[PDB]
Amino acid sequence: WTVDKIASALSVLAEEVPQNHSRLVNFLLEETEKRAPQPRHLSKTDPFAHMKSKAIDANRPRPEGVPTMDVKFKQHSGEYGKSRNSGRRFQYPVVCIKPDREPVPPYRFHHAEIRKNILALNSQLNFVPHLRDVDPNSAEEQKYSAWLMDLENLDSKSGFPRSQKIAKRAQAEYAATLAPYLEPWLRKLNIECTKSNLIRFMASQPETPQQKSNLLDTYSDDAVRNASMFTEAWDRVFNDQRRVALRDILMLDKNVEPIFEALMQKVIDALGSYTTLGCLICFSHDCEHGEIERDNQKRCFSLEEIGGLMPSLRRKWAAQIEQPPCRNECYIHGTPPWSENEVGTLEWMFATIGYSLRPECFVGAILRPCWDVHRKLQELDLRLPIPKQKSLPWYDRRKKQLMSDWADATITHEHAVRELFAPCHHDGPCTAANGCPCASAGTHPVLCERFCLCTAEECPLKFTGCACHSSGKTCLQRQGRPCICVQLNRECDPTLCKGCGARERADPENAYDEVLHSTGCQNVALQRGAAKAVVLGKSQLEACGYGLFAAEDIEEGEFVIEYTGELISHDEGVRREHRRGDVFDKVSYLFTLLEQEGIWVDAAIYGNLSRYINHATDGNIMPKIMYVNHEWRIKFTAIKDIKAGEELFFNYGDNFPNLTKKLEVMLPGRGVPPLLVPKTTQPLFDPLSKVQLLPGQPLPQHPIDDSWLLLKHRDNLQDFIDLRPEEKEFLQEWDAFILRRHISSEQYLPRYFLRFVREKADWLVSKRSRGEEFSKLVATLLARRVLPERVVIEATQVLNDARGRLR
Amino acid sequence: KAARKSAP
Amino acid sequence: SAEWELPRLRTSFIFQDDYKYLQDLAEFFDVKFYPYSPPGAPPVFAATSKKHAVICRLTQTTDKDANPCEIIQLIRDDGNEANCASCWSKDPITDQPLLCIAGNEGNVKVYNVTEGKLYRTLVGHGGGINDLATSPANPYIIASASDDTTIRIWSLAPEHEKQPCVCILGGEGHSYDLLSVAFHDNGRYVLSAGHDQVINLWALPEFPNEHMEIPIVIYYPHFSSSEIHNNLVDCVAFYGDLILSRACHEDTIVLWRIEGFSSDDPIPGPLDAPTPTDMTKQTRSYFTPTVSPQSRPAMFTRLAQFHTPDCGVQFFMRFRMYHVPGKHPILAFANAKSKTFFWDLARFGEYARFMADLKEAQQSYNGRVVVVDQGISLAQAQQVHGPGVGVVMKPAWLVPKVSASPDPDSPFGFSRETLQAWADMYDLSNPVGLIKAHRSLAIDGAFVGRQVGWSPEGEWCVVVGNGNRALIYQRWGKERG
Ligand SMILES: Nc1ncnc2c1ncn2[C@@H]1O[C@H](CSCC[C@H](N)C(=O)O)[C@@H](O)[C@H]1O
Ligand SMILES: [Zn+2]
Ligand SMILES: [Zn+2]
Ligand SMILES: [Zn+2]
Ligand SMILES: [Zn+2]
Ligand SMILES: [Zn+2]
Ligand SMILES: [Zn+2]
Ligand SMILES: [Zn+2]
Ligand SMILES: [Zn+2]
Repeated sequence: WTVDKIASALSVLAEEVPQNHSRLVNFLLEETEKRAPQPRHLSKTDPFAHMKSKAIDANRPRPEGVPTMDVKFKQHSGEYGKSRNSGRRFQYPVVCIKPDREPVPPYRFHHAEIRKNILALNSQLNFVPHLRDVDPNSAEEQKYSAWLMDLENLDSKSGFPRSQKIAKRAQAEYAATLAPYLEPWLRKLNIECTKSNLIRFMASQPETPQQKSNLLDTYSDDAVRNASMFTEAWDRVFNDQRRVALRDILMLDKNVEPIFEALMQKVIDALGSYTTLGCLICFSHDCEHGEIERDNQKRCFSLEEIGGLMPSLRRKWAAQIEQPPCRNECYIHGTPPWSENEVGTLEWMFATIGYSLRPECFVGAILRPCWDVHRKLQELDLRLPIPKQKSLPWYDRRKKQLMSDWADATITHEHAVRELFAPCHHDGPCTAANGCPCASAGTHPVLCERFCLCTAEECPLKFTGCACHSSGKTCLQRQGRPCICVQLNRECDPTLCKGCGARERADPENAYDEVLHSTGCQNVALQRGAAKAVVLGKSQLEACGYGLFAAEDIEEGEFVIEYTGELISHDEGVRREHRRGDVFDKVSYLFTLLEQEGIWVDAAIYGNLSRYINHATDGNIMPKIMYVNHEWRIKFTAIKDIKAGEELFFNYGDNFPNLTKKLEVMLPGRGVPPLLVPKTTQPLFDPLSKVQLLPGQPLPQHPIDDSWLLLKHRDNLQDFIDLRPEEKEFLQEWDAFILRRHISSEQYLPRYFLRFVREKADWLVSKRSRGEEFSKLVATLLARRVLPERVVIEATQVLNDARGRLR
Repeated sequence: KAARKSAP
Repeated sequence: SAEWELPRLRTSFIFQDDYKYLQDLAEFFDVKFYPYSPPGAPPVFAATSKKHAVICRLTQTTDKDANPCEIIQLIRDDGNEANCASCWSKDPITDQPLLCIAGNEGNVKVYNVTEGKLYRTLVGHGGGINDLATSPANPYIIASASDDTTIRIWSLAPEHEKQPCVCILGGEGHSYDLLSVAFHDNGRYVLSAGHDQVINLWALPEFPNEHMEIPIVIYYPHFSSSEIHNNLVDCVAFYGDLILSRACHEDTIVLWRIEGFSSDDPIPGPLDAPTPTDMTKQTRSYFTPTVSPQSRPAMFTRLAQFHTPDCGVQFFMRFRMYHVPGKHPILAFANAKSKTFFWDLARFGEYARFMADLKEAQQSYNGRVVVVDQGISLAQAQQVHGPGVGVVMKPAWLVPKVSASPDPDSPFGFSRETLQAWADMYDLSNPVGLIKAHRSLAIDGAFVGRQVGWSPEGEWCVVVGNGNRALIYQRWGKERG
């Protein structure tokens, strides 16, 4: 063999490609032709039979009153379609049909409802937005081509060429066509040349390491390597200056492309996926929290964001030292080879249970009798490894009160100027001297929150909830002692605000428990989620499309609705607004959430009926940005008594200019500066069907459908190369369940965990890997001190009962 | 250059 | 006989300008033959201008000078909107023909054509409607494609009268104005395409035979791609399970297939649909086959490209296939420079069979191959030339001007020029090759084709376009010389 000889031989083998292609296409045409369908739904008679030609001769006078239209007919004959004569013109009477229904007010995209704000990815323009026809070499052609150029200038500026995209697409198709031929051809040639040998040669050839390192790590370098000769011959035949180098095929190959204190280190390594992805807020591994980088890489709001497992696990152990037997042959008759994964299970459980509930019973329930794990635990001989600060003059965490020049001493309540930083996770005090971001990252200190690793006893910036307690209504926008939470523009914490009682009232299961909400906490409206009854209609403002109308009486001070949508950056907002624009001729659904941070809410597609509230400087509702369990949210509050049937309005603010109807940096958007269909002169619509509503009829209220959203989160997990199939399986199952609960507080985690354990009892005990992955979750939640011991004891009973029933 | 819907 | 016969121009008409007071503005954007008449009934089509619906009947004549086209109905939409879309349905009670017309106002007007009345209006879209298609499995099911970027599925059945929108194809599948919508023969799959250059395949659920307070909303297509074309897509159709589509600036009609797609397989549910997880993947599919040497197997295969020269920068030009059991499948399309093209798809197979036999005989007989036309038997031809000579039967339609004849006067094989000419029209070996039309007819004047229509028996092909012009092609005519 030589290059010349291989190339000559590949040229003959390559003849199979157009031969097989023609066989495929022809076979497909013939199968389609054979399976042609019989016409269906044919009428018994010709419905047109009784209808005569309406033609009136050209020579006749035109009919009186009725409109007439001319048609000129030509007859043709021969091979070249020559006209038989100049033609004949006829007059036809016209049947004039007036439309009787107006269209609904205009819109773009399908408007779907979301219960909560959803996180969006950054996007690129992948097409040519056609607006109208433009005459060649005109002012309009120039205006249009300048707008397209501006759009292209935003994508280059985003951080993410036509001729190359066309060439690449054409090369990708030709690579897919040739890839099934490589191995049959290599066998036919029988050169002492295999795909593995050709991948090895490619890896040992320029041109990026450590990607080439990763490949050689699995492939190695291994007599006479004439992989070079085959590679050259292939490039001579298939990569002519539809072309493809052997490299391009090999890079897309299934065996190539995807390859692009000891106890504690084992535990850290074992829990990696859970600590890296597990959300501190909602407990899901793919959710609406976290940050999206310019390249669409995601930084989850996880344990990793706060230093990983160890800083949190060490603090738990300290908090422990400063403070019934199981129904599975408990260690009580104390003291089959144990696999590596079984040893590991006992290890991460032992570590996270800490200086406590015993790991034995739980490990036995996940894996084995309780005594078996007790003696292995003794065989393995496993072992576990306040500088008084002055109170701030502007804040008292014991009394839960703000004082002095506090409005100037902090920016905790000034969400518009806040920049987001990871919760603090350092050892020493929370000061500028010790690099604490809560104390020093902003223009003024902000309070330390629930995820900061410091505690209320040692830290003077630690938020400790409000002191409010009343047999009547409390945590009011105007109170004896005022509500610190209301003053800081935040909702009450179900855990920190004890006895107000945000615990019961921020619980969605009590949303419509009217007797409960008549007393206690009045500062959990977003968490409660009970919006006022509203109805879509046509706005009273002239040529102003849709508007939102009250469908019940709303008293001044009442929560109306939340503004939901997609969470996007300022830059994504600019890209979106410009792509949807028209340089030759208005509607925006943007809302600034966090001005300084650059977080906007876009309700163009996903949101709720609040996206339809029109502008009025003198509105009857008022938006406000609230901090709600480390989520920033927009709520609307009534600023007048509103009657059922009245249109809702709010002042959009200073950053939305041309709103005159009454009665790259510049981004316009809103900013903070038996239920029946109600009686109104205005047409009212069902939000989905767009059918009109009749006043006096039941108000349509469709439950939110989030199965499409749960699907997206499941699929996001499935596409991770970093996750192992056994992990994907458990994480997808846990998230499908937990995402539905819309959790933002640890207070409700134990109840939902128990319900998960009770429901998935059978699924979990059925496969050894599920129980293993489940124990890793429990370990991460215990390390975080979020999961109480009592629920882990209960889960042991539920799991031990699940198997055995399975026998 | 630009696409056209109407007849020329 | 005459199964190989292709159409010839028989009639043409110009319908009076109806838009000049509201680029030359008047166009016939659509043409649709009535599909529910009994077998053998005179074919009827509706041609839709910006303001009118022209309903014609075609009758075969024995007189070359006689007019086969008669206008039996002429309706004016007395609104202040331009129409561009139509499809046929039937009254669920009387079985009378219903003509649906839609345009830039965003409403579907449903006309009782025999009586000249408005039967009903379908209201709900947020922008102009660009295309309509009736389901082949249910005549009461209509899909509309709109500038609002969604597809609405409507039912004219009495049980859905109060709320006729049964389904909305929404989510983020499309991001710009939709130009084309098409149903599979089974009525469960829908193809959509437009300005965003994405071609989406959606799976429709079964619609209950009762009042639906809300339509069923579909968030994800089961197959999605913006990779078949590099430009806006203005025409999409199924051809059995295969797909036909055209884009602007390409001068082709692309025949392709979704890998792993079979309409014999159970219909996937909404949650089987892939989601756009990676923004860098411009193709996604639920159908993808699991066996391939590629890590991410190919999700579609370009099969062939019908050459459609001189479309230039023009868009909103639609092609149409004649696909009926017992007759040859014929593709028709008119370009932006006064030509009508025809392809007889059954020619491909006979040509392929003839060239396979010709290639086999050349190798087995060292080029000693005599070709004889079909219409003399193979057996009797073999006796004439002897055992040393290979005999190949050639289709009679394959007319002269695999290796070529050694010299011009050789008794074996064909000239390079003959073989090249045939390959241009019939060779299907190259997915990025250009298939020359089997018939190309010149049109007098300047004409841009908008839509093509075939009669149930395929004897008529109507092409409509600019200046409100209709071109009527015929085959298997009764004209006497
Ligand atoms: N007071 C006002 N004057 C003029 N336009 C207004 C307005 N209030 C709202 N708008 C219009 O409504 C848009 C905000 S979206 C609100 C819903 C919208 N009317 C719809 O039909 O979908 C603005 O971009 C503007 O086009
Ligand atoms: Zn989360
Ligand atoms: Zn025990
Ligand atoms: Zn700190
Ligand atoms: Zn602190
Ligand atoms: Zn802190
Ligand atoms: Zn309070
Ligand atoms: Zn509080
Ligand atoms: Zn409270």
